[PDB]
Amino acid sequence: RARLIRQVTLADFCEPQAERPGLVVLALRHPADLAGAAYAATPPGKNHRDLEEAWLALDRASVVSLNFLVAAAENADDALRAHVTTNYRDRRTAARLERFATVLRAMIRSHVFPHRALHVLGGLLGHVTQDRLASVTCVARGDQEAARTNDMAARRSQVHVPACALMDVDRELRLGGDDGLRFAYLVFVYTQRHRREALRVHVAVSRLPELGDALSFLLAGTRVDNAIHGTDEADAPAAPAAAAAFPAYLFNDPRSARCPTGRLNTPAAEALPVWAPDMRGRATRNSCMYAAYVRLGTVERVVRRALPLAHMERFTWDVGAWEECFF
Amino acid sequence: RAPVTDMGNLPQNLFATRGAPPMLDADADDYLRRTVNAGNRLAPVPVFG
Amino acid sequence: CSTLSLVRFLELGLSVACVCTKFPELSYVAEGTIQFEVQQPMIARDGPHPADQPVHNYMIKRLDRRSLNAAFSIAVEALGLISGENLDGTHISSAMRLRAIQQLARNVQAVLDSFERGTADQMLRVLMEKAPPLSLLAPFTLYEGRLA
Amino acid sequence: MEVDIALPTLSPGDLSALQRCEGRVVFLETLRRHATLREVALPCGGDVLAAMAAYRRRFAAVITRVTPHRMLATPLGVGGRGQSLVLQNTGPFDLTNGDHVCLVPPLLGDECLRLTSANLELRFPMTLPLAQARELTARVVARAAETLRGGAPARGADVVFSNGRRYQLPPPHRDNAEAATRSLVLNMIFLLNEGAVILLSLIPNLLTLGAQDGYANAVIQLGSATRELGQLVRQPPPPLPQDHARRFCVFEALEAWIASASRLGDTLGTRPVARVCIFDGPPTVPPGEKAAVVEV
Amino acid sequence: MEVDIALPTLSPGDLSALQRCEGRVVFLETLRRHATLREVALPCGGDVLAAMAAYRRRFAAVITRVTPHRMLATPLGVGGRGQSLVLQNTGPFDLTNGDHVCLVPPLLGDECLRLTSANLELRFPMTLPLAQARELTARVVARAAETLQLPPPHRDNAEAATRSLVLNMIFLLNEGAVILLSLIPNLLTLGAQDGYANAVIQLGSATRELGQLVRQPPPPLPQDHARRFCVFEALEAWIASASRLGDTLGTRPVARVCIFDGPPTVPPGEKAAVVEV
Amino acid sequence: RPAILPSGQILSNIEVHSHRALFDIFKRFRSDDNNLYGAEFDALLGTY
Amino acid sequence: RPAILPSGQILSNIEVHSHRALFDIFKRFRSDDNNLYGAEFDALLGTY
Amino acid sequence: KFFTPAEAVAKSRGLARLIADTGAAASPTSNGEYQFKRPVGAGELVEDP
Repeated sequence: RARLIRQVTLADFCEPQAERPGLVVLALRHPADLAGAAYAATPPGKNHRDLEEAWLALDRASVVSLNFLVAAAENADDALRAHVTTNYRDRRTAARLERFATVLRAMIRSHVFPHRALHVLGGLLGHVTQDRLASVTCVARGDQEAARTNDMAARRSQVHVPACALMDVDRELRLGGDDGLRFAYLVFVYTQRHRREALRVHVAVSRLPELGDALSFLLAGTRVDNAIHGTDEADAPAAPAAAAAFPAYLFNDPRSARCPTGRLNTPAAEALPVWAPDMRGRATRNSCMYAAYVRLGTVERVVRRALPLAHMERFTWDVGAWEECFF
Repeated sequence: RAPVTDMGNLPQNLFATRGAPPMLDADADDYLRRTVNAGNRLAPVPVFG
Repeated sequence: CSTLSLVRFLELGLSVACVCTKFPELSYVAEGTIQFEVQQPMIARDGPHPADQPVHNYMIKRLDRRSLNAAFSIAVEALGLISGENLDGTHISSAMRLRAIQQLARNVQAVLDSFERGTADQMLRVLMEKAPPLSLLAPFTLYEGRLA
Repeated sequence: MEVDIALPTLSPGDLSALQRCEGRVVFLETLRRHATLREVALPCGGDVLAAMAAYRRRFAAVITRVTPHRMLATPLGVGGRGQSLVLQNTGPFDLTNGDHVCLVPPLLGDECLRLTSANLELRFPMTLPLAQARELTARVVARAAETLRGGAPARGADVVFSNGRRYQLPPPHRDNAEAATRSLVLNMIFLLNEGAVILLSLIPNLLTLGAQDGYANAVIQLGSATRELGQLVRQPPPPLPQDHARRFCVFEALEAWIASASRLGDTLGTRPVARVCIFDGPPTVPPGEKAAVVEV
Repeated sequence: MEVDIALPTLSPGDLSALQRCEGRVVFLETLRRHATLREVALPCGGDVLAAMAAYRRRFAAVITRVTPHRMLATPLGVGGRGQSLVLQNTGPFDLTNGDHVCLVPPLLGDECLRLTSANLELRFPMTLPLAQARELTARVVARAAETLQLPPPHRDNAEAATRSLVLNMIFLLNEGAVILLSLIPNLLTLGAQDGYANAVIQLGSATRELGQLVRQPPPPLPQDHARRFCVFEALEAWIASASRLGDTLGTRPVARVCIFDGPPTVPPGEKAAVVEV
Repeated sequence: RPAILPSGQILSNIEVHSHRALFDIFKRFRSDDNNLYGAEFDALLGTY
Repeated sequence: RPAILPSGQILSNIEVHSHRALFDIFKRFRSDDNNLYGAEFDALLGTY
Repeated sequence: KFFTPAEAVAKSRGLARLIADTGAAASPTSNGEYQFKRPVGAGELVEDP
């Protein structure tokens, strides 16, 4: 059998009566520490309190359904926007979606990436709701349909993913392979251009155990235009001094100036060559971050069928750790 | 039964709110906040959010 | 050691408030409804006022669903004694088995009784949610048929 | 696969203290159905690097119920279907629902049972969520490093948040933080510097490219296909005859660096050992209080 | 799940040799329930670097039974972490209890159950403990970096290894990393008053050769040295990288050895229980 | 909620997936889908 | 440690957590804790 | 609740509805040491003519 999680929370982001069971839910970090870590994490030149403001503009609430998050990104098919807007019961919902979009766009600008703010839980199956207070329940290991929903029309369930975001890889990369058991990865796509940036979401399945080079080639344009426009707003100095050239000719020189060990002080250390490695404004790793992914589980089949959707087949929940994709 | 609430006095303090444009001179606003919070109850606690 | 006073709902005086029926298929039922039809009387008033015809109306009502839940645990090394996987073919372990069985029995009698006070509380909870205050009802039923 | 530990009877009073640690983890040696308490013991004042390296050659196991006769443990590595189990959180800050825990030695000020009747000590490693641990290690190391160069000894920003409350990161001199962590900061800073030096020696003109148009272009070309700007690594000068007292073969140094870096990266944990799946309880477990967990 | 490998008709000269391969691992490509033997097969030995790069792109499988018609298998890790199975060791160093094992392509070749009737050959990878597999990968990748019991590289894929290595190294250089780079002499002087401090530094250290040859000036204060602090960020980045540098060149440790009764150390050529990770 | 008892048998034996044009809705499950079992219903409970 | 055969029943129930002051030791566990089922004794085997 | 007509915007199906609304309203105030806006989750019953 499978193991479950129950987390009482607010009905703002995931609204378990509006959707039917079988869709992945995410856990949202407490925003206080995000706002704090920004103060030290936003790069030079940029704003260092804009995430504070972006959060304050959206006023515990802990979960967020992927069905909701995918809408508040660049990539989305407007049918799903219309569904989320007109099918969610809740007041003021479209405004909240707009504010959440602004929040995530601030998150990437402040170099505190949302993948460090959204751990992933399993697919919800049950809920009891008071007035604007819910208690969702999702699987955590094992296969989905080992559960037992209190619908009584369909005791078991499946896993539903918005087909607008599901990006297949193998048939995409043309591996010539034959569909057997394939993994499932939820991937994020960052893009960094100051005041003009966005986030793209996808759900990727393939046989590839190690994404790496696969995404590095899949998202080539993103990495390209992100490495060059990413260092912007950082004052780089003038042309680098010739002293910056780290001297290599001097390693296996038999005759060269040398220093007795333990005497880097005032005594005759002057004749040593000077070398000033000075790196101020070049592309750091967080500057070239473009994607992040995390393993979800294993899958048999994907069929498309209805608002467009994508029913999984024998999903086995096995959540992994996050991963960076910068090189 | 006996009133579950007190019936005494507790003046509200609006400096625990938002939505008001602060005055131009920052010294004036800091002086107003430092004089209104002169032992007045409940208004500030300097912890964010 | 203390005993536990049981309470039977229908033994109380409150039971006359609600008619209760067992319905072992309620989990299957979606939105269920009950109907109403009523025929008001009329008097043939003499005069220029248009003599009103006998009025008819048709009214229904929608069910509301609630639940009740209580939970009780059991000890891990008590499980090995109830089942026997941790039982030894000795003379002590029988005493521990008797003690664990007694504990589980007392506990389950406690919880299985809680559903009586549960309903006796739910009845007051719902009966208090509809009843308007008498101050605002005694004169209202005195101005009937005139609120036009 | 549940092991029991013989317990050399100590005393009253102390046995209560041993009963209080009914949730922590202990590192066995081999999977045998018997073991003596003298075996699972470490001098609670010890080197953090060596302890973190030894945590790999052992098996984790949590202390279930204890009795004056013996105490029962349950290993975490091997297992059937990954059954549930209870765990006493003992880190400095709480851990939420639905995340991964990691086992690190008591990096900050230490707590250790002192069983004065049996004359042995115990160390119970901290239980940290993944990212917070990977960042706390860097925090303590960076503070020690800033201290090393005798610069500004304080910046008022050695603090870590977790679910609102601000944590203080106790002062780094309490038990032996100036001695039981020196090994770690040395072994990390040194390797970092060595990697940087090797890279710069293989590509001498890296830091003399365009401040914004050359370095970025080189990195993007390197990440992309095989252009590589020719042998971007210029041919290093030819070495000495390996008896001259100043021989330096760069490639063997790169080899040693790869090996040492891999080894250091593996002896740091950061591979989850469990995952909190609490259910029917307060969704946020504070320090010192037990929390339902399923092994990974 | 139990992968089923079907067999063609075999001569008794090699069926009995295949029977002896009851605890070795093979590499499928897709996880269908059925698969023919011809599919799961690798060419004769060549380019240990390329092969080691190929093990990453496929998930392993260990075999258990060999019948005159049918040969079972078990997909190593796709959803399980405690499926205790047995696999025999074929690496030179004897692996002891406690430590993990990693799959490494074979050296010198010569390990090929060359089947003539079926006209194919298999190369089962050897199994080494982690501590030595890391070192072997280090040696091979360094040798590949040299070309701008030992087979020579091929200059077509060695560049890919060099690329991965140089990327993982380049992204260590940070405006905080220079601050650390500034105290090399302050580190050497510390590696003199004590013994352990000197012990942690190697002999051909490739840094002591620098701290005694070049002086560097005080570092330039970075932009906004009041709001943020850089050394912490550089160190966190380096931890994140080094935690995943070993696998990106070799292969993650696939299983750890646990034995309940037998003698601790198991010699080469002898089966030993295991649990996967 | 499929049919309970059929009225008349069928005689033609033909691949049906290739002929989905003639039909209005057409659903093919693989083998013993766990969905065709649960039965929910609506109800009216007494009339006054 | 717990009792085996109760002697006298209690006629009147009351909230116990209110009147902690009347009692000298006080232990209130949620439901079926782990200590109750420990039968671990110790005694001298022989004397001489 | 004296200057906000958004509640009065809600039409009255009949005087009986407004009657029934009294005596069953939800409490807007908290139950702490002060009178704070209450977290809308828990709620409770309160009458106010």
